Amino acid sequence: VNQLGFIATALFVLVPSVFLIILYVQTESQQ
Amino acid sequence: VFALLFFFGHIWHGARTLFRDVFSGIDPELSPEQVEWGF
Amino acid sequence: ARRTWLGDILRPLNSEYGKVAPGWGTTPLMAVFMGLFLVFLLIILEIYNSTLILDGVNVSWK
Amino acid sequence: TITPSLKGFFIGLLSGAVVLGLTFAVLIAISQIDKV
Amino acid sequence: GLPWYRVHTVLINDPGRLIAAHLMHTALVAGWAGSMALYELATFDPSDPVLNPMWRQGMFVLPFMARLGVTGSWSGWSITGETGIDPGFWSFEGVALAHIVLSGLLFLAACWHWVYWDLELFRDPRTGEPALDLPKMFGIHLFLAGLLCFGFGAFHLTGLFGPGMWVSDPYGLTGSVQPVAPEWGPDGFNPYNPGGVVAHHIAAGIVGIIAGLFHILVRPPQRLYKALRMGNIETVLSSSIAAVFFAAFVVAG
Amino acid sequence: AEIQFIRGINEEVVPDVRLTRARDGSSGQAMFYFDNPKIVQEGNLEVTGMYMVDEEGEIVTRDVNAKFINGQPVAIEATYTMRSPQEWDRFIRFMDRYAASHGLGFQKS
Amino acid sequence: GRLNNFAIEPKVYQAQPWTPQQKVRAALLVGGGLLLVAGLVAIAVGVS
Amino acid sequence: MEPNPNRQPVELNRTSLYLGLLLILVLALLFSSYFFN
Amino acid sequence: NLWERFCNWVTSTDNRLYVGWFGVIMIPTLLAATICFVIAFIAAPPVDIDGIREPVSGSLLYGNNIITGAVVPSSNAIGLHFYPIWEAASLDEWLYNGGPYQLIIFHFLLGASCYMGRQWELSYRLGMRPWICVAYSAPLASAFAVFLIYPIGQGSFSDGMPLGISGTFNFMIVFQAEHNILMHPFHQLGVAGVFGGALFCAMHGSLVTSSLIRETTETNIVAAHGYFGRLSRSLHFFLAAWRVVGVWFAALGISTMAFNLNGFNFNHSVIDAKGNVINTWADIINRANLGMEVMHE
Amino acid sequence: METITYVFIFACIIALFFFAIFFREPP
Amino acid sequence: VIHSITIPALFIAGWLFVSTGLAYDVFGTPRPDSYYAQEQRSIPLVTDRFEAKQQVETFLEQL
Amino acid sequence: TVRWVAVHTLAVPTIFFLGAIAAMQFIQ
Amino acid sequence: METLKITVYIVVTFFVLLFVFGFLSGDPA
Amino acid sequence: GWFDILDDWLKRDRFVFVGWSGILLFPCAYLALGGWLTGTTFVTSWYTHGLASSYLEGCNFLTVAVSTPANSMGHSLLLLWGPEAQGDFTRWCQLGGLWTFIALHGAFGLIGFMLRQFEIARLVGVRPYNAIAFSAPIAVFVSVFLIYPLGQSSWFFAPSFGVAAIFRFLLFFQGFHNWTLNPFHMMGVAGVLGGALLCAIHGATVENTLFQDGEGASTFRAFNPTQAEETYSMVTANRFWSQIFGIAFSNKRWLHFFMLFVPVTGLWMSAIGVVGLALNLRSYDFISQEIRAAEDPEFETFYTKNLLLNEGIRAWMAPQDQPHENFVFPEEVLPRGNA
Ligand code: CLA
Ligand code: CLA
Ligand code: CLA
Ligand code: CLA
Ligand SMILES: CCCCCCCCCCCCCCCC(=O)O[C@H](COC(=O)CCCCCCCCCCCC)CO[C@@H]1O[C@@H](CO)[C@H](O)[C@H](O)[C@@H]1O
Ligand SMILES: CC(C)=CCC/C(C)=C/CC/C(C)=C/CC/C(C)=C\CC/C(C)=C/CC/C(C)=C/CC/C(C)=C/CC1=CC(=O)C(C)=C(C)C1=O
Ligand SMILES: CC1=C(/C=C/C(C)=C/C=C/C(C)=C/C=C/C=C(C)/C=C/C=C(C)/C=C/C2=C(C)CCCC2(C)C)C(C)(C)CCC1
Ligand SMILES: CC1=C(/C=C/C(C)=C/C=C/C(C)=C/C=C/C=C(C)/C=C/C=C(C)/C=C/C2=C(C)CCCC2(C)C)C(C)(C)CCC1
Ligand SMILES: CCCCCCCCCCCCO[C@@H]1O[C@H](CO)[C@@H](O[C@H]2O[C@H](CO)[C@@H](O)[C@H](O)[C@H]2O)[C@H](O)[C@H]1O
Ligand SMILES: [Cl-]
Ligand SMILES: [Fe+2]
Repeated sequence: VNQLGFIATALFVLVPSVFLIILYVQTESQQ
Repeated sequence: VFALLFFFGHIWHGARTLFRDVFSGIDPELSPEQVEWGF
Repeated sequence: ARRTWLGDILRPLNSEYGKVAPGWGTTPLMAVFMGLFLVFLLIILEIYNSTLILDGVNVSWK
Repeated sequence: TITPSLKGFFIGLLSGAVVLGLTFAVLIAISQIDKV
Repeated sequence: GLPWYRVHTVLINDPGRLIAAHLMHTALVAGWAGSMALYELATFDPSDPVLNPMWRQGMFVLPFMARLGVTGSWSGWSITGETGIDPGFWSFEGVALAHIVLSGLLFLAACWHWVYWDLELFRDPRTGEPALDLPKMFGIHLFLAGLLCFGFGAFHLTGLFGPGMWVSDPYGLTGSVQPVAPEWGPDGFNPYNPGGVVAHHIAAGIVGIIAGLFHILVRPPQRLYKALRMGNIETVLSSSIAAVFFAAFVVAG
Repeated sequence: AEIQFIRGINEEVVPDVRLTRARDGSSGQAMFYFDNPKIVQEGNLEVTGMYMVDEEGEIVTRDVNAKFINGQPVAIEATYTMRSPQEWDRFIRFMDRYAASHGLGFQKS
Repeated sequence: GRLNNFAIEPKVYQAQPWTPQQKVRAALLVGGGLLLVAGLVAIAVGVS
Repeated sequence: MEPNPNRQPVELNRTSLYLGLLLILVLALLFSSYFFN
Repeated sequence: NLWERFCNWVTSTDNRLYVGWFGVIMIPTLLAATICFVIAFIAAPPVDIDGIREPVSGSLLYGNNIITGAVVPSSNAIGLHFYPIWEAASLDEWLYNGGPYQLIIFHFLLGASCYMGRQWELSYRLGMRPWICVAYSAPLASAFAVFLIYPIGQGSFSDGMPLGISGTFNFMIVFQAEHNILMHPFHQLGVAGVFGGALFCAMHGSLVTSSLIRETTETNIVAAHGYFGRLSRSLHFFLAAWRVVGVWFAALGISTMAFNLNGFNFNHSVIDAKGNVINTWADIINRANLGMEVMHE
Repeated sequence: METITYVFIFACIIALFFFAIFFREPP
Repeated sequence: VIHSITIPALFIAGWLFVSTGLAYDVFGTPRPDSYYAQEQRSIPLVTDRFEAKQQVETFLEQL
Repeated sequence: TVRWVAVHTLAVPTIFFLGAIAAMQFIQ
Repeated sequence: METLKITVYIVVTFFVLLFVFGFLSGDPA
Repeated sequence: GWFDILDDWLKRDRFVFVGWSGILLFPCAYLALGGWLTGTTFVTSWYTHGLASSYLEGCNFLTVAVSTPANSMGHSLLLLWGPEAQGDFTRWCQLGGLWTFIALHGAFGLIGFMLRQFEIARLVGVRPYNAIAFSAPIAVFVSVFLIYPLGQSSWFFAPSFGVAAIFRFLLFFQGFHNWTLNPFHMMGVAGVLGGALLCAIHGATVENTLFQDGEGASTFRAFNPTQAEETYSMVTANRFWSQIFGIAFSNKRWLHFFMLFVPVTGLWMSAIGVVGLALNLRSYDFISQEIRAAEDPEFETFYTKNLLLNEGIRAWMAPQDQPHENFVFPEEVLPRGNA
């Protein structure tokens, strides 16, 4: 049981997805 | 693991280096300020 | 462009941008030096692999 | 001194150098013959 | 218009913003080294080096500090475990704060090189295009690398100006940082001989200085300039990635 | 004074050519545009490049790609680069020998 | 649509025969480097 | 003066966004068990 | 009057997704097996695959993760029996005996057969030839052999493949210890078909990407393939037909291992004149198979 | 917390399937 | 074009390699009566590295 | 000197090895 | 259990009869 | 005179192409294939492994193998002139030196083949995506046949160049490493299976949505490096798979980059996993699952059933697959399911 193993899963989900979402909503503004 | 991945990085970059004129479409030994003639 | 002080001090080094030697130049010297480095790398590998055992060279922690 | 291992390394180096010189000498002679 | 995997390639045609990106990357590596040293300095138990050494506690950056001569911290212990010494400034904390202020200085220089990008040093005076003299650049970089190789080997590891390196017995019982003499002869190619490492940095520093002076004075031939595509920055990256994966396989071995 | 796609066979369709030159009279290629050539129709052979035979030797253009519409090849567009004036004057000589024999405009801009 | 970026290589020209200006600097390179390496083997002896 | 004329824009269309989100989500579904252990 | 509004909505190819007449069966069965799979993967009681009272806890809420979780197959007490919920005495007796596995594999096998029918259906409505249907029949026959045919031959639904990542590995290990599948040649044709299919995929991909310059659509499709190689048109039929018949072969290979005509045991091939047995590489495999076979009681 | 992370990643995968089929990018 | 100088002398060269018992001597493969020694049920696995050749030719005197 | 080696480096030990394999069936 | 039995039987006859009816009858228009 | 005549002779048109890369490829490839054929025909495995693995000892095609060297050799190169065999070809064939011969020649032949792909693409004037797709079998060969024994005890724990020896290698990685539970392995399986699935679907739909079926089939001129991609319609296939699957390609370029991308990535991730398994850094157990197995002895998943099967594979295959350890396991310590 890892307490900080859930943080790894949340940092693995969020950090590339925030990059792709910022890249998409930043390219729809002026592509 | 890093040495094995850097082997693929070497393959990709040597292929991008030597094949520049087909990867780009513009030969590197021609000057880019080219005009035209017509025929 | 900016003509800084270090741009004027370090200029002679970024001056020959495509200056090549004509012909083959020093390529046979480079080829025999690459052959010497290949024989060197071989000797070092066969010393560590212990497939070249030398007098006074005991490849272990001793 | 010269060990049996060092002498066998010399045998292997001379046979590799030979094979590498013999292949390029045969290829250079065959390329100089068929010169179109 | 660029895809996500090609956004760094805007630094291909401008030698000063490439300096800025390389300076930032180096600020990142030095900041990791200081931070890793501080995090390992926090969670360390230097109270039993017999049955609780640093390889048992997961200390990864600690041994590369202690291998070159960093024994002892400012709190008053040692890796060997004598619990009172004066190491000076160069403790584990001293080199950690040194890499922290080095990371800050390289970040400030990365910011300067990113703002003041267009200099006369990167352009040719004839054309308007940016151009770098790579066949030369390898000579000045090889002269500097051979000068620091010879300096590190002939002055650090001999102990003429420095501590030694880590030398131990065949069983790892009595081992500390002692100055070791260079081994000339066939025993220097024994990998377990520490004298071969010193003899190696003296000799390879001299050969690196000779070859750096060779490129600073001799231009490349035309045949392998057009064959190995010199003048492109990407052949340098190709062959550097080759040398660095050869080197990573050697250090894993 | 001919143009071949398959060494031995000749191209009997005159290409639309658009010569280009660098300002330093050093480099420059020539975008060819064969509009419905005979190699496009039948043949069933294999092209190994655009071969430009002459009396002073031969000029090979490996950059040869054909355009397709709905499964049917209609046009073969090739491009040849120069990168040196000693091949530029060879190409202008092979061009004068071709435009004498087939009939071409040379409408210089 | 996707763009790329490649390197603009400098023009290949052959190296001319030198002058005194560059010949004396090549001489002050070689004669500097020979006595530099001649000092370095002396430091290599003095540390061994 | 000149603002370093090189700043080309970054595109990431919606089908690239879907493919990258699928890659990150199935990589987290694969490696979550090993991160939780 | 109202039926034709439905017969026009179903059969129309102007939809987002084509719900055919095969889709009328395909949608509720593949929804029922999906919702029961998500329920029986998250929350399901332990199931005894044997006839003893030690049950296998396969679900997520009973101490598993994504790798070790499974939907456990039916009990040995049931065998080849049809087990719906009304056949059981209670709901707990149904859940304890592996009834979700039978429910999921029957609706999945019915919905995948109607997926093959829906592929053929749309193809015929679009004016296309019937090959796609055929090529999807190779993983369909492979899924029919692993959920239905091997339980028919072995005589119980406990011998079917479990619906989990670690249950697939347990199925493979237990199958090799019983049948020696690695030396069975119909399996070796499956490995050659799957390896060659990945090979031809990467090779065919690389050879096209490198020889395709521009391609556009007006929105009359145009493509300018950079032709001319160095020193009929049946590349795609070979590209489909290599991996397909390879997977077909290994599907009917495990369908013949259902009836215990299994592999190749080169048991003591080589001998010595002193009544001594000299081992080979087959005896090491048969020595390992005795490892996993004895641990499976 | 351990189970609901798996169910959350699986539910985001199903929601991505819904946004990929019906909210697809027009040519 | 036509080439029939020596095809089937190579077939007898391959037959007399095995049938006379030369391939067992050239490639070091033991004869089917010559696997074990006359008294022991042990397999002669090489246990050393630089004594391995002397280990194999030490075993081959037991036959 | 020509592609006649394809028969001298790939057919000669092939015919030799098929002779060895055909001799190998008549053992014991 | 018979309240879930005749419910499932009604749905399976309802779908296989709709599949058979719509496959044959209603091919034009 | 010196160099351009040899360069123009090598790059000349012939039956086979032999460039500058052919001098590295063809001796190494010919000697690797020939050493495998003369090892499976004649060379035994009796002094290294204790097995009979040649046609001379009466084996079939499935049970022959040019086996790995003995465990006492370590990671020695086993040269013919080296200190182990010392010129003796009989003792070099007996000590397992043919394995290191075939392995080093397969390495340099794969190097020469990918250089041949770069050379032919540098001739034809195309982008060398085939040599980028050939980076994956080279990485699989380097991670399995070279890095895995170099991280283990010696060359003995390596695939021994046979069919049944390869099946023993798969069972060894199941028993001793739990290699099916590795996530890098799972990405390798998914890359290979998705590639074969992509291969079959792509072939099925190009052969279906052809431009000319058979009725007005004007047979146009076909070139081979288009790999017959003019002959089918993109719009009909996109209209099919947007309604069947709900997702479909609209590029002939991104589809074929996807076919390049999927099994090369799959094969590269399994290379990373075998490089980790060289140091026995495997993905054997889930720790909290071991704690839940130790807490109550009536807990059983399929993973804990798989661990007992790996224990059985280990303790029953171990006295014969590793005979240099001299394992004497009595019948009482061997794992049985009725115990
Ligand atoms: C010194 C090493 C080095 C350097 C300086 C480069 C630099 C470059 N690469 Mg190469 N490459 C390398 C090694 C390197 N590469 C290695 C080891 C591989 C195999 C992994 C590759 C494989 C590769 C491919 C396949 C491509 C490049 C491309 C490029 C160019 C654009 C890069 C970019 O915009 O990414 C932008 C990257 C991102 C926005 C995010 C990447 C996120 C990664 C995947 C995960 C996070 C990494 C983590 C932050 C870093 C820690 C690194 C450390 C552990 C090593 C650029 C010239 C591209 C190209 O040629 O353009 C024309 C291209 O297509 N590279
Ligand atoms: C699959 C292997 C492979 C492939 C296909 C390539 C391909 C390429 N290389 Mg890389 N390279 C490799 C591995 C490879 N390389 C290795 C392992 C190294 C050492 C770190 C390098 C170092 C390297 C450099 C420094 C450069 C290249 C470059 C190139 C490019 C031009 C061709 C060339 O120079 O070949 C090189 C030739 C070979 C790899 C063949 C080597 C054959 C050796 C000499 C045989 C030795 C036999 C040995 C002595 C036997 C003893 C064995 C021992 C164990 C007992 C091309 C992209 C150049 C480039 O990128 O230009 C833009 C470039 O500058 N390569
Ligand atoms: C008297 C002078 C002297 C002395 C005593 C030494 C002593 C040493 N040198 Mg140094 N050297 C010198 C002068 C000297 N050198 C000079 C003048 C140069 C030229 C500038 C060098 C350049 C040099 C290099 C390039 C290397 C050394 C290395 C070494 C060490 C060898 C022992 C070892 O651990 O190798 C271990 C390393 C090997 C046995 C080399 C392995 C070669 C590989 C197998 C080639 C193929 C790699 C390729 C990527 C493929 C791998 C595939 C794989 C994944 C399966 C030792 C400290 C080696 C070292 O750094 O070790 C840490 C090393 O790699 N030296
Ligand atoms: C690349 C080659 C190299 C490397 C990695 C090392 C590594 C090391 N050296 Mg050796 N050394 C070398 C070459 C090298 N040396 C050469 C060529 C010589 C002859 C000049 C020496 C002579 C030498 C001496 C005489 C000593 C060392 C010491 C050390 C250790 C402490 C220094 C440190 O971590 O600074 C890291 C540096 C940075 C991260 C750069 C920071 C720069 C900016 C401006 C920030 C400054 C921070 C800080 C506030 C300044 C410190 C003040 C200090 C001078 C008192 C470290 C293990 C010391 C030691 O024994 O410690 C136990 C010591 O006394 N070395
Ligand atoms: C629980 C675990 C689940 C694991 C994941 C399982 C789903 C895997 C599906 C296939 C992956 C993508 C393969 C095609 C790649 C591609 O590129 O397809 C793209 C759509 O991608 C996407 O929309 C990415 C999102 C995938 C959604 C999958 C929905 C599956 C339907 C389920 C219900 C069926 C009734 C569209 O094509 C391309 O899209 C662009 C890519 O640059 C370009 O425009 C190209 O030219 C081309 O048009
Ligand atoms: C919940 C549970 C039990 C398990 C979940 C955990 C999971 C799923 C773990 C696995 C994680 C994985 C898969 C990791 C591997 C990642 C990896 C290395 C590779 C992924 C490989 C991959 C992307 C495969 C997908 C291939 C695929 C489905 C392709 C379909 C594409 C398609 C529909 C093509 C149709 C198509 C074909 C055609 O020819 C033409 C012309 C047109 C127009 C078309 O549309
Ligand atoms: C995810 C992950 C990964 C990756 C990782 C990484 C890559 C990391 C990084 C990290 C890092 C990279 C870090 C860094 C840090 C840094 C820092 C922390 C810095 C700091 C600095 C400072 C603090 C400075 C300051 C200053 C200034 C500003 C100026 C001068 C003065 C002073 C000093 C004040 C891998 C996959 C591999 C593995 C797993 C996990
Ligand atoms: C090792 C070595 C070497 C090498 C050698 C070689 C290189 C050899 C070769 C060899 C070879 C090169 C061989 C070959 C062989 C072949 C074979 C063996 C074949 C066979 C065939 C068969 C058997 C057939 C079959 C079949 C089929 C396929 C199907 C149908 C039926 C039939 C039966 C017809 C040397 C000495 C140098 C050095 C040392 C080491
Ligand atoms: C159509 C599909 C319908 C599917 C229905 C289920 C979907 C949603 C399931 C989400 C899982 C939540 O399930 C809930 O998880 C928590 C853990 O956080 C469990 O809690 C369990 O573990 C926790 C640790 O966190 C312990 O403190 C607790 O003693 C134990 O019971 C609950 O017993 C369970 O009720
Ligand atoms: Cl079991
Ligand atoms: Fe295709």
